[PDB]
Amino acid sequence: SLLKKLLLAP
Amino acid sequence: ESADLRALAKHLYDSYIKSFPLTKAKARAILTGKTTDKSPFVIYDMNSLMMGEDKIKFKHITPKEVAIRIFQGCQFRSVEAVQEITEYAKSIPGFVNLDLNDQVTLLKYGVHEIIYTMLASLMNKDGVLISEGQGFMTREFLKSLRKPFGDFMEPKFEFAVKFNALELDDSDLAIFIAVIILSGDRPGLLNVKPIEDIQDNLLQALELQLKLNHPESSQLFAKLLQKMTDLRQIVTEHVQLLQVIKKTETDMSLHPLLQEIYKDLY
Ligand SMILES: Cc1ccc(Oc2ccc3nc(COc4cccc(C(=O)O)c4)n(C)c3c2)c(C)n1
Repeated sequence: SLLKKLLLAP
Repeated sequence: ESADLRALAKHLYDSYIKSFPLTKAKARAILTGKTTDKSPFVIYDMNSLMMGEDKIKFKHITPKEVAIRIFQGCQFRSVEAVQEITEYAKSIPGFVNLDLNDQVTLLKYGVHEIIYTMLASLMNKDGVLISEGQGFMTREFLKSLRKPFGDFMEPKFEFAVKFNALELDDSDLAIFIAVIILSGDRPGLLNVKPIEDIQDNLLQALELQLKLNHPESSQLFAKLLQKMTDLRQIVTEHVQLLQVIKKTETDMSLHPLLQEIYKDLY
């Protein structure tokens, strides 16, 4: 998901 | 230890400053004219909205009737806000160690409540700051927009007026936001206890922050816990107006990040 991608990016 | 709770409070405030470009302190300085910075361009009618097309800059590049352009504008601001809040959430001790799907869940159900909390900081009774303080759109002009859009933001101004009367500062707000994000009762959480334990410590931090920062207002903590419940109601009203719009109108484009958050959101 998009939210997951935002959470994973330093 | 109370010392550790103050250290946590300070960590959250410092992270909050890092994560959010326009703080309440700076927003208040603008709204009251205390700043040295150039005055916001005031959008108070269709004509001034047109004139503002030049003056005001948006971070997103975009090479429809007014009511729709404004609504889409709030969309894109909300998209920016979700990313800022995500960055803040990740600074809360313990959060990045939670199950990743639970992190997604906390954000999905938390972000709008945080958006409207922080939007208040940019609001007074007469209007709202837009684009990092570059512009100021009047409450009356937004109210004057054709239905359903004239009612889109009024619920939030009404919330902000009462919320701002509590006179929280950025230090209070950082902890207040943290508590909300770490809500163990969001739908579909898998591992509740670690979230509850984190929130319990944040709540202790908030209680001590308010006791020290607002010595003469014993009731403030209990009132803020109620405002958290209230914020969920504001979000419910918003979601329902969102469905009305999504139908009362021939379809516009909804940003996919918002589409993802909206799914199963009430
Ligand atoms: C030149 C120009 C100026 C403004 C403008 O429209 C805009 C753009 C961004 C804006 N941000 C806000 C903050 O309010 C918000 C913000 C986020 C969510 C909500 C929410 O209620 O969900 C309300 N308003 C009100 C805007 C209106 C356009 C299109 N052109």
